[PDB]
Amino acid sequence: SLQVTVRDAINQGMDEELERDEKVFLLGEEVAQYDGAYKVSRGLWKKYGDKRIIDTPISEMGFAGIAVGAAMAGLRPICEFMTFNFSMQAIDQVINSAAKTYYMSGGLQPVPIVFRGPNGASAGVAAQHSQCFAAWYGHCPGLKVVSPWNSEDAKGLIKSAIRDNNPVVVLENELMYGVPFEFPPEAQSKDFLIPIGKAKIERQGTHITVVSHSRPVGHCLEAAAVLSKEGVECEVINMRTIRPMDMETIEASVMKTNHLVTVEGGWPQFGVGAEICARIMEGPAFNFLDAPAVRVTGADVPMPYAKILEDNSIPQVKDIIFAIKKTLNI
Amino acid sequence: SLQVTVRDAINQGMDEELERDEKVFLLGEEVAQYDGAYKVSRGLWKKYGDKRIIDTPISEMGFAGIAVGAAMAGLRPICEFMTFNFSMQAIDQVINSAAKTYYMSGGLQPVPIVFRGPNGASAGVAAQHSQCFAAWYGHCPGLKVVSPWNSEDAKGLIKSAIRDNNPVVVLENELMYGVPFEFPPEAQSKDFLIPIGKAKIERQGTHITVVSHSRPVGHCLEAAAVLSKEGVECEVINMRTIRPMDMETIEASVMKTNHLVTVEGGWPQFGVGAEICARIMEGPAFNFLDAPAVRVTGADVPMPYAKILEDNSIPQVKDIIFAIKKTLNI
Amino acid sequence: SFANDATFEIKKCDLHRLEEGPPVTTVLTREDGLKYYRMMQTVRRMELKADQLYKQKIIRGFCHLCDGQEACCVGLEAGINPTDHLITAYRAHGFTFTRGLSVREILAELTGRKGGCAKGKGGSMHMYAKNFYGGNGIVGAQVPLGAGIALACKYNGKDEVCLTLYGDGAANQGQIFEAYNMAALWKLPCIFICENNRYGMGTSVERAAASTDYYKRGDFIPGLRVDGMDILCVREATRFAAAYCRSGKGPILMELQTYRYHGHEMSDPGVSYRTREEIQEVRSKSDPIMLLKDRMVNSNLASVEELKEIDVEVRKEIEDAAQFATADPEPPLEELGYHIYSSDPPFEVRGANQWIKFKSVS
Amino acid sequence: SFANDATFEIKKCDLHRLEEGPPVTTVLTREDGLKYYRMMQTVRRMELKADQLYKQKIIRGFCHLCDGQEACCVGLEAGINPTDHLITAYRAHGFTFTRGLSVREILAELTGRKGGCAKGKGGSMHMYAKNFYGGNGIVGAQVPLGAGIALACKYNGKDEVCLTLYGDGAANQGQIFEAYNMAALWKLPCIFICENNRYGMGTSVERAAASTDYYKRGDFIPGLRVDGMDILCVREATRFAAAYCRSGKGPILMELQTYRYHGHEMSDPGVSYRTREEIQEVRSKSDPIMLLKDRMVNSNLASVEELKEIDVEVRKEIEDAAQFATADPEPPLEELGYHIYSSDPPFEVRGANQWIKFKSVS
Ligand SMILES: Cc1ncc(C[n+]2csc(CCOP(=O)(O)OP(=O)(O)O)c2C)c(N)n1
Ligand SMILES: Cc1ncc(C[n+]2csc(CCOP(=O)(O)OP(=O)(O)O)c2C)c(N)n1
Ligand SMILES: [K+]
Ligand SMILES: [K+]
Ligand SMILES: [Mg+2]
Ligand SMILES: [Mg+2]
Repeated sequence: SLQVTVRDAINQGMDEELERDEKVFLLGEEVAQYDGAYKVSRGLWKKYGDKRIIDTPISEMGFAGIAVGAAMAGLRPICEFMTFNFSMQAIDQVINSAAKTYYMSGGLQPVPIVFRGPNGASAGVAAQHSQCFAAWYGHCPGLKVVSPWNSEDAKGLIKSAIRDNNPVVVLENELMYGVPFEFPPEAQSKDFLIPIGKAKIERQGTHITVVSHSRPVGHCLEAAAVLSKEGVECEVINMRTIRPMDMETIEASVMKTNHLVTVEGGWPQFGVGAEICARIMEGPAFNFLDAPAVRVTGADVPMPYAKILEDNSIPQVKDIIFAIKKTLNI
Repeated sequence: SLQVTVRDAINQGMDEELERDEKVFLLGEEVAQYDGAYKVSRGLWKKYGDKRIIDTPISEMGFAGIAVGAAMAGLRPICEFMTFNFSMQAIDQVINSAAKTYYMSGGLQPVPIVFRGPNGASAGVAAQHSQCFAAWYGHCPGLKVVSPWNSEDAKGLIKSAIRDNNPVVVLENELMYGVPFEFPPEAQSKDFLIPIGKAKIERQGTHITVVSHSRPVGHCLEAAAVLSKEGVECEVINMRTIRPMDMETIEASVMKTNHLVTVEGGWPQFGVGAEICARIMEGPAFNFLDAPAVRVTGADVPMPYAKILEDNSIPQVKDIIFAIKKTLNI
Repeated sequence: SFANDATFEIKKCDLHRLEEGPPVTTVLTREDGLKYYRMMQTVRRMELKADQLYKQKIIRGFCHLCDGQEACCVGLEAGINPTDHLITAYRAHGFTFTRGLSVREILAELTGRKGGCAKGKGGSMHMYAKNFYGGNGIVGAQVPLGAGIALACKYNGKDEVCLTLYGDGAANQGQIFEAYNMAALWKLPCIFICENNRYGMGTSVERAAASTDYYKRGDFIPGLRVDGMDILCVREATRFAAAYCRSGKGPILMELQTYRYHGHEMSDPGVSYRTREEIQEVRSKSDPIMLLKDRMVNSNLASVEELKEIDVEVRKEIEDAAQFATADPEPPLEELGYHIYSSDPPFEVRGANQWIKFKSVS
Repeated sequence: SFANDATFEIKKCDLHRLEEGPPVTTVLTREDGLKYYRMMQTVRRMELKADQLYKQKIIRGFCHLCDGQEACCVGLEAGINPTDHLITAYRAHGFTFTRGLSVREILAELTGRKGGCAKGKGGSMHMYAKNFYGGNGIVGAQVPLGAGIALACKYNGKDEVCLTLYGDGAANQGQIFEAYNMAALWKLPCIFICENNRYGMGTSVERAAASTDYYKRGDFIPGLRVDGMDILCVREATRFAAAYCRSGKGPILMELQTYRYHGHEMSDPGVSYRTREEIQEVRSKSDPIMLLKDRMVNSNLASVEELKEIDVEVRKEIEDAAQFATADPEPPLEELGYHIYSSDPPFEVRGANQWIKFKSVS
């Protein structure tokens, strides 16, 4: 019905939840008067004021901890990390203070909080600013982890994230913020919600299952477009949730295609693809495989600066196509 | 002959490296006058003094960064984290300041540093004190990660760790500290070294390959002894190194046994076993696998306190045997 | 026969950036005196019992005792409302009780039984109650949390405040300073409290902190140093601090000078870094229960036999709770996965291998 | 005709826990003045060139410019020895040059070429040189590192010191306070330096810090506030702090009050949180190069014609360097995996898929 960028979709989601529940509030570095480091929170401070949209000092462990305490007390904070690379300084509060508390308290202390911000590779930001944290967070019990790709994913997941009464990590993508998508009236509604824990088939297919999350989803669709011209039909699956991942949807797809390729932007060892592949081998879909499942990931090095090096440190469409052809043996 | 505990083996290793090079020094909470939180550094302060064995305040991010700086300046620090659960507060210094620097600097600035301490589950320490970080650290390029099981492992790996000129994470185990093992003359030598990146076959077998690391290795040997009485011979492999892992040794074994089971104490999703299972499927040993590889891990919940609950949150010998029989259909 | 109340003189607090501090005189009624006495004695006997149960292997893992610091938890409670909030570290058995939990529920949690306040899932370091947020095992982490709870108090506008406690060892944690800055910046009704018992595990304050004046580490945040062995000093300083925050003046730091009779925890005898004589001297001259007793009797607010009767009832209370905690069954294995997430439909959690499944209900 | 030296007055530094501070007068020789002028002007033209290249997309990602702050990197260098050490954050182009690298190696790194000082592997934020440790991208992370470099100086007994720089925004990082404590505890020859250019990205100091007296945040550590727009003032304060540290008195804080002409980085226009009139007022009244130039001409240490000739030589050096930086080839793809580990035999690293292998040599 209309063109909406991922950035604007997230903004709509937050704006709507703030209007709906007075207990919701946003805090982080440059989220208010600066209109957001990547302009995701633009206009919110002007509309809601100092009490609801809070600019913070550069003290990650501290404001993440404050956010968790406010949640324990009954509020529903949205804690933004400029990039998740910086969340490493505050990762103890996310894991030991937020994720484990409901369980440790025997179901007495819930923690309704959301941690969001860009994750993974960007453009020429080098090693300390290009790390993907999907596998790290998805590894921890008591936490829910999502990684939206397009505008619909973004709005639907942030709203659901905010209404959930447990800690939810929303791993966004800086390169996706400015990408426009066709936004249907259903997504425009203030009641639009995407369930956490359910994957989405972005393209129906019969020759091979291609699973991914975040930005790479777009490259998988591009790869599918190219392969389609050669008679190869790819079923592209958008994970949406990292924890708890929707393995049922992936297994059902493999039972039809007999082939699987995983695509992620993060480092290979102990990554997202590793878990999917291990789950496939432990599940009922293993016998439906006609070829071993293979993984497309970022190169196993800290992210280099030079253009040509960075380009070969992140999965390209040609790398996705190459792996798919190896799997189908064509 | 000579029998020595794991705690004693580690102490011997550090003591010998301290004597060998005056630039080597140890720092951490209670490492000096207290003789070590778990007594691993006992006697070292009395022998070397305040300059070589440094007690620090409770400031993880701070002394970890100080250690990294000292290493960049030419010293060879051994940084102790009381438990790795506490390393989360300083994980940014381990990853962004130490692991990635040699690469980012184009090979101009090396970081000869060692990060050690107990990792994983203990006995009744609850959720915030039982986390395993093997998967988290082994995921990062620029780091070397080891996880010793017995006394030989411990001494040989800490010495190799100290002589290496890059950041090395040594994930120890509190429950293993007090366990005694026969210490051969070779290991008694001040020249005893275990190469990082090479696994060790603790038991030869022909029916199935059982890979593990740290404390669980002992449980696998126990499981193998029980199964041996039933006619099943397990080839137990002690990883020793988490990154870079010795997949070659594992593949060679699977090519002989046609079966594989991985055993680990940490959380299942995106864990150590996931990477091993994914590599086996992508490698030359996949065609030799007669049954899918299965994983034995800790339960997918934050660690509970109650004895019966904790007993069922970590892998037991019976769980290893069950998985093995399920794999061999017996 | 007994005086209804009496006036007592209390030590003046050292001040940091404060024009005036709490009064140096306070009135104690016979009713309150008897109440504080029973409370401190209950906490003391509870800790001694926990110590006994630990040696008997009935309690596992960590067990940090607070005997010697009873004037702190009871004094703070006496100076605040049931609707105010409090959070501390792992040496919290006393606070758990003063905040409303029974000795039975506390000991049952320590012995890891189903009747524990946390159903046996948390143990010694993790216990929660109404407006009591633990009970936190990561040194320093509870400070930003406390400032967050203070943020909610201001946000809700009910005039409630939050007491955020941390030890001298924790005082050197970077996140505490990040919390000081934001609390001052936003004038949060947070009372930062440093429990100074002189040692951080095995490291004395002199060896861990360049400056041992904890009440001033906040720098721009005002503070006061209090005698943490005198319950009336603590109560009066607490009323002052609470009133300060309720007036909208922002955060304030309060240093409680106290002492712990036991080692850092059960596995630490506590004599490798300090002498037995030092411990004995403190007990002999500054024990919180002894101090209040002498005040009660010397002022005719109560009789020695009356206080002895309370000791007997308290001892009886602890023995009954201990029997309950030792006989109460462990939680059922079928509930191992319960309470991972709140307000969600039930789901399955994986065990030691893929064939082991636990049900998880909110 | 030219004076060989002249005396100048410099602003007295505000002091924290110090009886006496740096002198309020100093001597500048003609030779030193000529060197400082050329150095600051080289940094200025290099940054302006960097700006131009970025707009042309020749430089990517981050690019934090330090123009306006030249009295800091040159003044700091003028007050230490080449054998001393220094570490800062990401706004490090100036420091990389003052520490010894050529404009050629710096620009080639920014343009991501083989001839870059880091071989095109690090870019704008990660550059290293002899006794210069970056060039660090995580706010505050470099402070503990500097303290560690200082620990090494003491450990090896070399009589060298380490300057550890961080911005006003970074001053609220918890790890900085953890470092203050340990540095004072072990009397490390560490000079903590807060470059205060009034804004943390887009947040003014008044909105980010409860207390804006950065030189006093060290609390127990002494400090001095310095005019960061005056090259001589910075040099004098630096010589004072370095001497203080070499004497074995431990750490000291130095707040340099400066200003950045450009926004936080290339994508920040720099006018949403401050007015254009504020920026220009600072430039016309306090530009570091203008101030030195006026001093040298007035005192007859150099002629306006001589200084102009230096500008011409510098401009050409910059242009010849930019030509090399834009013509120099990118690093070969075959070396993508090089330098992951030091002193190790060669090995293979995985690329985007299992069939892509890169060789890795130390
Ligand atoms: C971040 C972190 N580092 C280290 C530890 C281990 N540890 C637990 S208690 C403790 C001593 C803290 O002393 P203090 O804050 O003075 O409190 P006390 O027990 O004396 O009340 C230490 C080092 C921890 N739990 N968390
Ligand atoms: C831990 C962390 N948090 C946030 C960021 C994002 N960031 C990079 S520079 C910056 C501003 C720092 O300002 P300041 O310390 O004053 O230095 P300046 O650039 O003004 O010299 C911020 C918020 C980061 N790199 N690291
Ligand atoms: K939530
Ligand atoms: K090393
Ligand atoms: Mg203490
Ligand atoms: Mg600044």
